Amino acid sequence: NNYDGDTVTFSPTGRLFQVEYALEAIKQGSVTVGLRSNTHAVLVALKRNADELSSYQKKIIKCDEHMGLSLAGLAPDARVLSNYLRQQCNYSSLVFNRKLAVERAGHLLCDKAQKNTQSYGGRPYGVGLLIIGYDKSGAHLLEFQPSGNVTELYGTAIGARSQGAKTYLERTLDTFIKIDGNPDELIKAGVEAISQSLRDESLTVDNLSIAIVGKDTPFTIYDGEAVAKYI
Amino acid sequence: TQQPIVTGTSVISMKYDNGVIIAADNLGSYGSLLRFNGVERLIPVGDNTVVGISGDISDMQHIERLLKDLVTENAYDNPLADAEEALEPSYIFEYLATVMYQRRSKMNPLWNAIIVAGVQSNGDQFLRYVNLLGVTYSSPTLATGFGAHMANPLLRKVVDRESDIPKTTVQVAEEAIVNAMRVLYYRDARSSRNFSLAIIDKNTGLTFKKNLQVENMKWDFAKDIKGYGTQK
Repeated sequence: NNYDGDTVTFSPTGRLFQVEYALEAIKQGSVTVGLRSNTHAVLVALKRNADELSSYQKKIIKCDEHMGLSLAGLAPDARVLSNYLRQQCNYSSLVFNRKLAVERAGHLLCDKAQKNTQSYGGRPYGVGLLIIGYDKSGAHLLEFQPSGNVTELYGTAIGARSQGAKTYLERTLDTFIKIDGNPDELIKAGVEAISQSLRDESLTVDNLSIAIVGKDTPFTIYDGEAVAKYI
Repeated sequence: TQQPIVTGTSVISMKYDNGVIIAADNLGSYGSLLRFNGVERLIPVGDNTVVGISGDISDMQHIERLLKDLVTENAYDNPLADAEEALEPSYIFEYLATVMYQRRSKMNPLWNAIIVAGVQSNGDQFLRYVNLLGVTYSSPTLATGFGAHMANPLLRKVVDRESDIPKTTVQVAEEAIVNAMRVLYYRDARSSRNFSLAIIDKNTGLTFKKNLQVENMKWDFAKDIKGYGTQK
């Protein structure tokens, strides 16, 4: 393949192979699930560790009091994108006394990702993101790919073997859609969904991370003993 | 701007139980010359906000252009632009105050004093002031320049505390505003008889009245005034 050298080269069929390789980098990451109802939004993440003596890699990053995300793929790219999102939310608050909408942040991430796939000297990002938030329009969940595509969904999953969780979410859509005012039930639904992507491991207090945002709930992260009641 | 050239006079405003009222005259003066008549100094931004501007007219037109640009930018990629994602008076005031303070920090100020009035989405009234130095403040009644010396004492008669706001109807507030405008026309040498008024209410919509003239005045007693001191 002579067309995969850089990001400014189309293939004869019209494919960008560096973008596809970044997507492949995503597909080898740990599974994360995002879910929402009319009042709350939830992220569930399975961590990974190098070995037993090592700690587990963090997967959930807080962007603002009403917004956060979980990552799958290359972590430093997630850090870069999260810092950019934090700066944008801070700018919105400082200049307009306004809470940045989730859709606008998705647009900003799409625009920032597009510029890295059209000019020489730069690679596309190597991470996929699930973004949850609560704003004046309610709860929102977004999925971001490094090709620049951003989609708004009721629920989704990314990473290795996420198809089972996605099928579970698609089957039980009408159930978790209407879990309003009961955050624990939504968290348990998300945990059950992420249980569908496990093959040779079980959820423990060391490898499970949860995040929640809602109508009266700021973006909060639970890990360790704080998730012991959801296992 | 280092020195204003064409300038507008005071803008006055007050809050009542349901909404806010703002008013300003239609004169652009040129160094003691009453040069331009028919200058609208109240700019409605949407349906819930009115911005009243005093000072340099060219900077006022620049600010109007900025506000229109802000509305257009807010409408982009926003299906809820006519909904819960519409612009609010708080957003507009924060943006304008940021601009004023940044331009003051560069020794290139916009020689203006601005009152933003409106009604928030939750129904709360909004009324705030920012000038060419970036100084901002809020009060149940607001006025800049000359009006701040004569309109405020009258308006504070009607609404002297925050507790007086629920007692004030729209009719009383509008009568007070009109009387203050008449007093300003009596005693301000850079003022005009023609003015515009705007009412922003939480139940009803924005009401923008133009071509309002100061009504029946007291001039008859002038016939009794003879020469100064001892004449006649």
